[PDB]
Amino acid sequence: PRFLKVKNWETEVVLTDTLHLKSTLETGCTEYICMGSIMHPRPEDVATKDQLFPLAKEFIDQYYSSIKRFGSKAHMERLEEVNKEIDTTSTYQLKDTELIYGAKHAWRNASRCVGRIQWSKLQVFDARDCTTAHGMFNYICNHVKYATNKGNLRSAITIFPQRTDGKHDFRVWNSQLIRYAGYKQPDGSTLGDPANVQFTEICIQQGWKPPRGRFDVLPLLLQANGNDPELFQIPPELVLEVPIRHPKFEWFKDLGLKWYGLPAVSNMLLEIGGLEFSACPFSGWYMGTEIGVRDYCDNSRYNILEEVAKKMNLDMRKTSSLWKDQALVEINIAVLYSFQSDKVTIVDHHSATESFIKHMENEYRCRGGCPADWVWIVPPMSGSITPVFHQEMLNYRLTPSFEYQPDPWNTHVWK
Amino acid sequence: RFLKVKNWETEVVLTDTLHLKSTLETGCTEYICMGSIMHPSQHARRPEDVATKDQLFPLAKEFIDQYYSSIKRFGSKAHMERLEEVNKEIDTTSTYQLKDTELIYGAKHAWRNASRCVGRIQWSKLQVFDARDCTTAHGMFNYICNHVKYATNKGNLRSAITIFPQRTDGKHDFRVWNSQLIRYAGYKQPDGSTLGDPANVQFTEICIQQGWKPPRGRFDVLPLLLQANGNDPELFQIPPELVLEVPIRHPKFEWFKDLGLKWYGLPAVSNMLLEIGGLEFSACPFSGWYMGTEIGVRDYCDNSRYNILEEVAKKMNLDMRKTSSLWKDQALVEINIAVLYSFQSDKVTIVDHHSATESFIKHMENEYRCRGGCPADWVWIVPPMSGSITPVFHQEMLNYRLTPSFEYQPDPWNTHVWK
Ligand code: HEM
Ligand code: HEM
Ligand SMILES: CNCc1cc(-c2cc(C)cc(N)n2)cc(C(F)(F)F)c1
Ligand SMILES: CNCc1cc(-c2cc(C)cc(N)n2)cc(C(F)(F)F)c1
Ligand SMILES: C[C@H](O)[C@H](O)[C@H]1CNc2nc(N)[nH]c(=O)c2N1
Ligand SMILES: C[C@H](O)[C@H](O)[C@H]1CNc2nc(N)[nH]c(=O)c2N1
Ligand SMILES: [Zn+2]
Repeated sequence: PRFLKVKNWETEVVLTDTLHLKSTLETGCTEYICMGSIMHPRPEDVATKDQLFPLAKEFIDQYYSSIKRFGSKAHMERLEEVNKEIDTTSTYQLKDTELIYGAKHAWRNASRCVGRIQWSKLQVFDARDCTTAHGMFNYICNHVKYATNKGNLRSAITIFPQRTDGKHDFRVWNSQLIRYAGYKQPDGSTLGDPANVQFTEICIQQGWKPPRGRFDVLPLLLQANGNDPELFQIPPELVLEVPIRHPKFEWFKDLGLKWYGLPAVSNMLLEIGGLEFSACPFSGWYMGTEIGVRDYCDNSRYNILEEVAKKMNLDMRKTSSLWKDQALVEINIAVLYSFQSDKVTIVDHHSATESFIKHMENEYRCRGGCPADWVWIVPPMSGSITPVFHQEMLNYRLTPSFEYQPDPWNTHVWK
Repeated sequence: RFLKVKNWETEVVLTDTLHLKSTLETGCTEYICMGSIMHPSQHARRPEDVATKDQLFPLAKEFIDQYYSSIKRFGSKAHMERLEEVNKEIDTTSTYQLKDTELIYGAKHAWRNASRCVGRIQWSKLQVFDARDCTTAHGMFNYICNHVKYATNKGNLRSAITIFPQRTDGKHDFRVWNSQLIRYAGYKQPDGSTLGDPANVQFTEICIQQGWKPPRGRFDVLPLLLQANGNDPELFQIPPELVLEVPIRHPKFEWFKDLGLKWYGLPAVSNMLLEIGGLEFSACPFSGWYMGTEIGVRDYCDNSRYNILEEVAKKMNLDMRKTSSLWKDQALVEINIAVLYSFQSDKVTIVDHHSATESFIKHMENEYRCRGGCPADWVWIVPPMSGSITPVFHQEMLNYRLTPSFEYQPDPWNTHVWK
């Protein structure tokens, strides 16, 4: 249209979205069916010259508008300069300012991220000169060290060279920089994180010597210039971990639970002006429920509800005792208490969602909207006692963006 | 063209063709998703007031076709005569009348098609009370009382809908002004706070402004405000012996009962519009039984509702200085334990969000297997607490609009011209 309205049914606040008119890529929905809850709606899908020109123009135009230099001499020469590169080299190179701007705005545009109030405080590490897996390891270690900051976590991203022909991609094969291994046992059981069973097998196959324990930090599996990925052990002093204890339940520490302090997504693709940065690990800090609800309590994950409820002496014979709900809360209290006690940055789902509402309202004020994916923004527990549950949100895809990409081991041509 | 939904816990993939029969816009486009907009679309199947023939007949034909298709006629003698009967009726009244079988089919299928309803595994077990002979608010009150008594069934709740006369010209609407048949009053206090149910403050004020004598308590069952044939609405007190209530106590916290909380047993939505073959049934109160989280999470713990979280947390002796103590989450669980314990103790039908969502997954698989799909609104189906430890959270869903359907409609006091 030219205006869309979103209402908060708790506060009655109504905001007007004009920004959705600038959307240029599909949500997955059609006019007659909504695919809002679908999680994911060839490597040679590299953009041609003619495809790249308007994408580049759009981004450069966006960047020069953002800095109030639209139409300027430097805006027109940059456009001419980009077009020359696309003409001659079939691609182009972002200036450092553009790269920073692009990476920050991909975060700003990530409709599934509840932590976007921080988007403009992002530390961008330019790793576009990297050429080997050893180099990538170095950049990633410096990233982890900077981001962890002895527990006072700082959001950061490290951007490796962009895709060229799709045959020389840089990839972190890890889904996060720090995750725990998972081992399927012969008896069907799983040790460690079941989500990482296949990637653990890949590592072991590449030569990793697994400790075979419940909380083994995985090695990095790093791929530079489309070569076979190489294994690297993150220095253990760089991996900040928090042992999980409960403020009231003495026995909780006896579950032997711990988690890492630094959530660092490493398998997504950063798209800026048609350029595809296939390796761009970014990191922030945790919302407690990511660990306490999903990592610990998903049936497919560590799946500790039964253990915690047993220790809590809960009546587990029928679902209506809500024993799962009761143990879920205590687990999440323990995660928060533990990070806070160890002075490792964390945010609880109540603070995060309240902050996101403030962020959303500010984005509407200054930007004309804030794309938001309700299905992901609402925390995985206690949904409606958080303010975002009652917040209408419009979802739409702006670029620069973070995009999913196939797991590398499905498409990699081994040398 | 033919869409798959995956459950990320089980890796069960379902393949949806039923969406190809969807008629109305969701509100989304290829470029915007309105999945969390409460009312994303005003796309209606028929225009403002009484449709012309070329507007109403095609809708009628489509529903009659669907009904006779459903019973493995289609083109049968009775189907073709029905089309001519509907055709003649629209020619001579600008509307048409549903047979009892069509009405029952339509009501059950509007429920079957309600993408936001997690209870739909019961859809074909629906008692339909035909009230299309009703002419006055007194008659509506009589019909609603019978509905309430039948549906309540001394605590063994039974799904029911009562269907009053369809809209004719729009000036003669039958409306239940209550949003549910049984809700508690909300009172605006002189000191600015609110007593009772804040959602119902405005409707409570209409009732008082209509002559209702509020007892001014926290659990005052609202009177019925019934409108028949476009006339001014009339107040009626539901006989309290028909209004089953459950005192809320806790199986461990002996002090919980001293909070003086209760809730009613029967959720009976009464402000929605039932749409069948272009017919608009503007008064179609329907009821089932509660999912515990509707009372314990939304009714009791929404900020602009009863908001009893601090009260319960205080009794539980929780650290309420910061959020990260998760004191709201702890009290929230205890309230929902209490709600379930209270209803089950009093042998009043209720379902917890774990079993209700599990049944819905089973309903989805049934529907894909026999019907080629099942429209489902994830935003509404996932419960308001402990989302991801329920299976629906991990279930991709396709949302699309099938007819017959339940629709929202304006609150009649924004519309009604008094006399
Ligand atoms: C700084 C603190 C941050 C917090 C508390 C936070 C919180 C979250 C949470 C809870 C999720 C959902 C994760 C899940 O449920 O699996 C998420 C998703 C996401 N975050 Fe953030 N985040 C933060 C920082 C960042 C940063 C620094 C970036 C990028 C530079 C980022 C980009 C994203 C993206 C792209 C997604 C969703 C990916 C998708 O589309 O599925 N976030 N965030
Ligand atoms: C019998 C047990 C039933 C259960 C457990 C159940 C459960 C629910 C719940 C929890 C909701 C969401 C309500 C809210 O969050 O405010 C809902 C919505 C709904 N229910 Fe059911 N329900 C049942 C029966 C019925 C019946 C008998 C009908 C109609 C004949 C019906 C029609 C609907 C509709 C149309 C909606 C969505 C209304 C909208 O679009 O806003 N339900 N149901
Ligand atoms: C259970 N969390 C796993 C997970 C966590 C995060 C995430 C990312 C960042 C930067 C911060 C944070 N706090 N979380 C992002 C994703 C994904 F893949 F969706 F982007 C998944
Ligand atoms: C939070 N309760 C309010 C509410 C309850 C229900 C509802 C309806 C039925 C038949 C059963 C049930 N268990 N619930 C339906 C709605 C609405 F408006 F969406 F249709 C709202
Ligand atoms: C099927 C559904 O889309 C899927 O389970 C989603 C639900 N919402 C989510 N929300 C967040 N934050 N993270 C998730 O992984 C998911 N998974
Ligand atoms: C903004 C959002 O769509 C709105 O608050 C919805 C969210 N999901 C819901 N889900 C249910 N079951 N009931 C509701 O009232 C709502 N409210
Ligand atoms: Zn949509």
